Amino acid sequence: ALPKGKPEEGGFSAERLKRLDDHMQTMVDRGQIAGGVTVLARHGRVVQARAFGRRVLGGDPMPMDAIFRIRSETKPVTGVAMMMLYEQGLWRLDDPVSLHIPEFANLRVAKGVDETGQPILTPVSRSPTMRELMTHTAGFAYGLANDPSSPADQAYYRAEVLQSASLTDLVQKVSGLPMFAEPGQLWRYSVAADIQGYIVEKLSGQSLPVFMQERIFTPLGMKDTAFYVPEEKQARLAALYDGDPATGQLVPAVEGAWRDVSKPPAAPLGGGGLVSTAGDFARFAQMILNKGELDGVRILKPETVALMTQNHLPEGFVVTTNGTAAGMGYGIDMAVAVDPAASGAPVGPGTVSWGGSAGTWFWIDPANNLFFVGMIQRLGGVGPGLDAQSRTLVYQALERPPM
Repeated sequence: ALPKGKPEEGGFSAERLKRLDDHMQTMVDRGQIAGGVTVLARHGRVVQARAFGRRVLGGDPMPMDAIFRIRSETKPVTGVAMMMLYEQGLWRLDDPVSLHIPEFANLRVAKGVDETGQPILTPVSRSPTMRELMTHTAGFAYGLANDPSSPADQAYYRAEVLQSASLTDLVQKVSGLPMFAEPGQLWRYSVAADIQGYIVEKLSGQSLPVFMQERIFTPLGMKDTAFYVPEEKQARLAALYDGDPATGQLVPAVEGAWRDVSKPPAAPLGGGGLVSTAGDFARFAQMILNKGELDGVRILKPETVALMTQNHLPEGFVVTTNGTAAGMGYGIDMAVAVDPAASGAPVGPGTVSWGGSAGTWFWIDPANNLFFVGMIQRLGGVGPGLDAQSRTLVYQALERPPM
């Protein structure tokens, strides 16, 4: 559900594009992955959309409309939800977060640990701003790490923040838990998009899954994108695998029942709860390339998409792409390549990107008017390696005019 084209209509060598088909097949054969789906699109038409390997390890071949746990790749979609309430005047980037979440008045920061191993707690200098919420510079901590060397994280793990009964429960816990830092001091991946989710619910007056369906998935025809996989679509769900790369050994991953996608979640996570297909994600990516529009349907103003895909970080700050980096910045709920040449990366300046912990990746390069969506279900380093390798092979297949 995007128009198709010969690779040369997109500026590509069909021969040099096959080195990419080849690489994906080599990852199935070597048992790095069970299978996956890739979409490459330029000038609004698909030039390569392939499904390879199998949905389950023993089982049927990976269909083009496979459903994947996109995890942290949810974040930019939550970003678009927040920017719609931005356009309606319901919040400003300069607003303190405590204006929208009053409990955030009680935020305290962990400043090292006492002789009893408890964190020493100080009232926060000031509320984080919405812009710091949107850029992971608000000083909130990470919820998936039981790490005593980081008291703020250990407390989030212990309070079971991501496994909360509701988004109201989640935000109340965060308000009484130690922050990792004062707001505005550094970039650090956090539960910020999950808090963004609560702000969508509060400002919109609708639950996050209803807001995103009415205002994003339905209008853009993302027909399989949701916080769960309903019984009738359970057959298209890709299976999640783990193991060591060096050994061909793929094993089904064990992950807490809270990440389960068979039933609607009590606490929908804006940072990690979406499932989607390559086609649904591709339509989302194309909507960003078009500065807010797809097939006559406008969900964001072009000024608003331009704001999202710029670097909002201060001067010195440092990022990691993927939830699974010189010349690398961070816009509203997505990484941005400010100066890709500096790290010898092939993407165009202002390219936006992110990756989930289950190995899904995407990037959107406005300057070369193209995007890429990669879908696997593999924990560990495989996804990020595959991201890097696919970037190399795409830009190596691309023939632009010089000057």
